Parts: sequence; C-alpha cells; structure tokens
Amino acid sequence: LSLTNSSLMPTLNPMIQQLALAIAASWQSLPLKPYQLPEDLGYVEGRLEGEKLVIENRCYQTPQFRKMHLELAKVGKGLDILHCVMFPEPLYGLPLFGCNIVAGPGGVSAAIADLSPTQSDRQLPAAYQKSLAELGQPEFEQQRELPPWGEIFSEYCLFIRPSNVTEEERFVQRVVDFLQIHCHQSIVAEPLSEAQTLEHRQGQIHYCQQQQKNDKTRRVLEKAFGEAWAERYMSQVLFDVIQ
Ligand SMILES: C=CC1=C(C)/C(=C/c2[nH]c(/C=C3N=C(/C=C4\NC(=O)C(C)=C4C=C)C(C)=C\3CCC(=O)O)c(CCC(=O)O)c2C)NC1=O
Repeated sequence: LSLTNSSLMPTLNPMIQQLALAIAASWQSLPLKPYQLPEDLGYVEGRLEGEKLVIENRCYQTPQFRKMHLELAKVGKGLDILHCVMFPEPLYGLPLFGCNIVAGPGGVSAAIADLSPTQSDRQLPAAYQKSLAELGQPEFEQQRELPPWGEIFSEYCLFIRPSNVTEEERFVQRVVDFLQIHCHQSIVAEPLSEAQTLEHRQGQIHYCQQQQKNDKTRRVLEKAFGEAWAERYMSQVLFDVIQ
C-alpha cells in the first residue's frame, strides 16, 4: 500500500501520483484485509497490434467496504490512468466512492470523482448530503457532461478537464475531503435491516451494470487484450456485480 513498490508510479502524471498517494493514505490505518481479485491478479500487461497496456492492482477489504480497489495503468507512453472504487458492504448502506483520472502528454484530460448513491431514491444518506454541501460549490473552468449511463453519479460528482495546477490541486483536495467524510461515516454506520441491505445491494449492482457501459474504458482494454478479455476484466475485475 505504500506504493514504494509500484513500477508505474514514478512515471505517472503528477496529479495521478498525488491522488494515488491520498487514497493509499486514507486506507493505510484501516482494519484492512487483502481482497483477492479473480486469478489473484496483480500486475498485468498486454499488447495486440498497437500500444501495450500495463496495469497494477491493489485490492483490500474491511467490514464496511466489500472491496477497495486501486488500479494504476499506462498505455504505451502517452496515456496514464488511475481507477479507484470503494465498494460498500450493503449491510452498512454506505455510498460508492469512485475516481477515474485519465492523462496524456498534454496533461489531464478527465478527472472524475464521486460518492455515488445506493438508496432506491437515488439520494446520498442525509449525513453525506449535509457534510458535502458544507464543502461549497467548487469552481472549475472546464466542466464535462456525463454520458447517459452517468445517471448513477450523485449531484456532487466532479467531471472536469483541469485547466491548470490550481485546479488539479483543488480537485485532489476535494477527493481528500470526500474520502475524509466517507471514512468518518463508515465508523458511525450501523448494520441495517434485511430489507435495507437488499435495497443497497440493488443500488451497487445497478452501479456496476451502468459503469460497464463505458465504451471509452472498454476500447482501451480491447485494443491491448481483445474483446473477450476486456469483457471479463470489466465484468469481473473492475465492476463486478454482486449476487
Ligand atoms: C483499466 C481501467 C480504466 C481505464 C482503461 C479507463 C479509460 C478511460 N475512462 C474514460 C472516461 C470516463 N470514465 C468515467 C468514470 C469513471 N470510470 C471509472 O472506472 C470510475 C470509478 C468512474 C467514476 C467514478 C467517465 C464518466 C468517463 C467519460 C465517458 C465518456 O466520455 O463517454 C476515458 C476517456 C477520457 C477522456 O475522455 O478524457 C478513458 C480512456 N478508465 C479506467 O478506470
């Protein structure tokens, strides 16, 4: 988890480096246990007719978080990617923390982060709404509109092309704030009823089914590994549907 053993870290975009470190720092003192990904995946690389894709995976769990997945990736020399989801244990009804940063030699092209709902009413729990509203509306110059499958994201979702260093840092600090709120709520969360647990499970299943519609992610995987490998990776590794 220190990321000192990461082969990719030294070479990734600096915003991706700071976010990876912030996430790792948020997790470091938790009652972590390993989470074995399919085939006990760690590092993986592939190439077909174009550029190589290299991926590093770290994954944990705690009693509140079913699966805590931090992934770093690079395609050839251009394209750097950070992907992170904290999948909640439905028993506790926490939202889904998620982040995706994509960067090229021209800087960060996409920075996305959210705490996504799992309630059937599509709202975050009241304590989250309150804490998030207190952060205030962050100003970013270059907002990006979510695709239709993006209905899963909350009203606090960030999706921008950072314009400059000030904005990169403002985005990273907002992610730190989201992680601080989320880790705090995890300690105050009580186990829920069977009907509420079920309702939260359904929201997490929906979230994964929608995230699988991301053709931008799927194309990157397909270009290095092929269609069948990409379908397995998106459905079993990135956005597994619980059951
Ligand atoms: C191997 C992993 C992995 C890869 C290969 C990947 C690729 C990837 N995701 C993208 C966008 C995107 N990614 C997301 C969102 C997310 N994606 C997530 O994995 C999570 C957790 C969220 C949100 C919290 C969204 C909303 C877009 C834009 C999709 C579109 O523009 O149609 C893009 C286009 C970036 C851009 O337009 O500037 C690429 C190349 N993302 C990854 O995670």
